[PDB]
Amino acid sequence: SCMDASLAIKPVFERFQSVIITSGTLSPLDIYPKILDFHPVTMATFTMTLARVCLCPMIIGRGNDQVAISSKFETREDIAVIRNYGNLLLEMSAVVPDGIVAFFTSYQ
Amino acid sequence: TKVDEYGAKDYRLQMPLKDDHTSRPLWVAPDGHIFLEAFSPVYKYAQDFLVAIAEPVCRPTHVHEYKLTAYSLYAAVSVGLQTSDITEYLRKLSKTGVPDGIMQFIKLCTVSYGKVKLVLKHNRYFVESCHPDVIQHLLQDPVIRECRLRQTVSFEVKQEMIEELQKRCIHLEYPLLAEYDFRNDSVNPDINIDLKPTAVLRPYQEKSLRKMFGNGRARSGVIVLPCGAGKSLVGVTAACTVRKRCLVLGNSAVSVEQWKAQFKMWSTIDDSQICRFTSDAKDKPIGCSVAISTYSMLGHTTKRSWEAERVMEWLKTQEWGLMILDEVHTIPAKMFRRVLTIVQAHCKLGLTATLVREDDKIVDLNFLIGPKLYEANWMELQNNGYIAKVQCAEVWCPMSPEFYREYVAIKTKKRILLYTMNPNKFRACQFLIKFHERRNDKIIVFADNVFALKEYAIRLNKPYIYGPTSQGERMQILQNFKHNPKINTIFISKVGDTSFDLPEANVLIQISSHGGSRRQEAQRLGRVLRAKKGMVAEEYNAFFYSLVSQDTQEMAYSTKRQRFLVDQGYSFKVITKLAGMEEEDLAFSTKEEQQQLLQKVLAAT
Amino acid sequence: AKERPIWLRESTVQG
DNA sequence: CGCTGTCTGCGAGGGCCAGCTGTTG
Ligand SMILES: Nc1ncnc2c1ncn2[C@@H]1O[C@H](COP(=O)(O)OP(=O)(O)O)[C@@H](O)[C@H]1O
Ligand code: BEF
Ligand SMILES: [Mg+2]
Repeated sequence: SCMDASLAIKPVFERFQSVIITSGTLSPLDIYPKILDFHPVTMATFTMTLARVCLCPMIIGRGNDQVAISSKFETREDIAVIRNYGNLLLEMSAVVPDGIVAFFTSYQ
Repeated sequence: TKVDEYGAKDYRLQMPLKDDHTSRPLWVAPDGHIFLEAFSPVYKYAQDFLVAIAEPVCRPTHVHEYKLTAYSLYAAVSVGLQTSDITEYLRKLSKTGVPDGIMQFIKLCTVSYGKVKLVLKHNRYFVESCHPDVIQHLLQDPVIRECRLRQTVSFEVKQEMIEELQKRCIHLEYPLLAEYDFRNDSVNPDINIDLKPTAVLRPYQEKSLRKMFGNGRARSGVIVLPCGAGKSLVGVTAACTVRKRCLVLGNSAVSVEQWKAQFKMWSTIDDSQICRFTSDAKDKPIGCSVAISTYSMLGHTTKRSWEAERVMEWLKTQEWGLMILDEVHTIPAKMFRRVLTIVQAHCKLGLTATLVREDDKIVDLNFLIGPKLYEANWMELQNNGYIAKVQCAEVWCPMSPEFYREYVAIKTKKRILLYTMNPNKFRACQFLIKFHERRNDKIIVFADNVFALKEYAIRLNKPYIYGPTSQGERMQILQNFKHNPKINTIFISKVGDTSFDLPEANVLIQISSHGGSRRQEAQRLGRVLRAKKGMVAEEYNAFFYSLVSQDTQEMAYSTKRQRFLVDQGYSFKVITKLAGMEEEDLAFSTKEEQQQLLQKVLAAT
Repeated sequence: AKERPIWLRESTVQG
């Protein structure tokens, strides 16, 4: 396994005058020049502007028991944390219309 | 001190009225009495501040009342408040302002905390303080010098005279801060006690511990919560935080067993560590990280048996980081208070529900254990569903004419048996048990008079518990009553008024009592105050009945013993008559039966 | 659904 | 003939009520 991606992508930057790494859901741009050895011209972040606020994000760190719900490696074994996720999904499934997806951390 | 024409303490020349009084919900009279409004938008914030500085006197559902006492204030500074913070917030809450007398009074009882500290180390008690001047002032006091063992300055003081030292320290306006720095105490080994994740403490439980552990050090004091609120869990949690050897002092053999079970249920401590020290048996108290006992066993004054003496020798020669004292209100007794000095403990945590006594010794808990750290509001918890809703009642049972003929004439203390053994009262108890059993309710019946307890137990053919019954036998009845559907009603005596955990006991009845013991009444109602499984907040899940004999001295005691409960908002509806009694085949339906009963009562003497 | 008895539900005072 | 469990007295104590002095207007 390699350790830095700049090595294999180096020819792209030199051969081609300019490369635009367009992406969505991008974690902050300043890291990429550190990960990939290049000097970006601009670091622009765009937020969609719509008449209606389509996306409604939220974070649920506390359940009905007001207990920490972090899926920490040491706290993963907690029954309450496991119960809280089932409670959230069960309750949410009641209100959420057809179509829903849940993402875990690992298969195990 | 001006008195109106209607014997009213006129306080209009004393304090003014604030312009924005509608938002401000607090009154503050120069007497110290504080009348808070429960319907104000800012009630929640005011109550927590007020309950800390002032111990509640009465808390009906609408307008609460508190009183300011030196001991009440001394608790405020210990938790973390300061004179500037209390008075400023009090003035902010006051809709009439704080009179100059109270304003100076609050200041007076706040410049006394922190001057002197009491530290126990290496089985030695020392009077620690960072100011030599206050120590020198104490030395001038005669008794303080008398109890002495025969920058920061500390002089050792003999263990046997800790009580006298503490009592005089308050009298000298220099309370001893018996505060334990458990987190910075590696001398005592840390125990493997840990709070299992399955155990979650309710907001009032956590709030009480927050006052106890406001700073890194652990505070020693009396924590008051309603019966059935879960004081066992709070006591267990205190041990978990300390992580040191813990001594738990129950009230009887039933108390320790429930303490043992609660530790196992609410803590990861292994069964081997948990031990008991009771006349029934002992789980090797010599080797144990958590010791459970009773005031009677430790407080026993006569020479102890060899089996108990060996354990007692170990207990005295030990260092305890946390000594949980269940049923604190019994501590100020003449001998039970000695148990504090006999055992060496750094932080003394006190758990109780009825911080009331018919004597004036209840105030001694301020220095015997510490300030009242917390006091939950019964109605607040009742509405939250943490404790079952109880519809208290007082069934008025008319006195039998044959009995009353004797009761009025007889005055040689034989009245108690006469109106305790009232046939009319018996029928009401007999009918009530029958009706409530048909409703799948778990009945509990109490009776101070064992004679009455036995008379009713056999006549109704229901199990009864009292002194002579062996620990195993009484323990068996509770387990049957807890689980066995056949045993739906049990009879108990003064033994089981406290520490008996019967979560499913919906109904309670009382046919006798020991005078006007508010502690007995509030404790007795506690058994059925535990939260029920299918409990609903506003459905009156549980019920309490205090059978009384009309036109009898029991009426005076019935009103006397209801003082504490009504102070917490409980309303004792009066039941002059019970419907459906006539159509019921109840006992003592003939004068011959009643005539026979009266003769037996007279014979008992 | 296990309603309260008459005496507890409503006042028993003659007045 | 020994050992363990049951039951019954000795001694003490808690909680509360009521009483004959001690004290104050
Ligand atoms: N946080 C809790 N979660 C679940 N049950 C609880 C909790 N706290 C207390 N309980 C239950 O309430 C009862 C408390 O009994 P106990 O500790 O003897 O009360 P107290 O000492 O206040 O009289 C028990 O049935 C106990 O299991
Ligand atoms: F207040 Be509980 F019954 F110990
Ligand atoms: Mg308890």
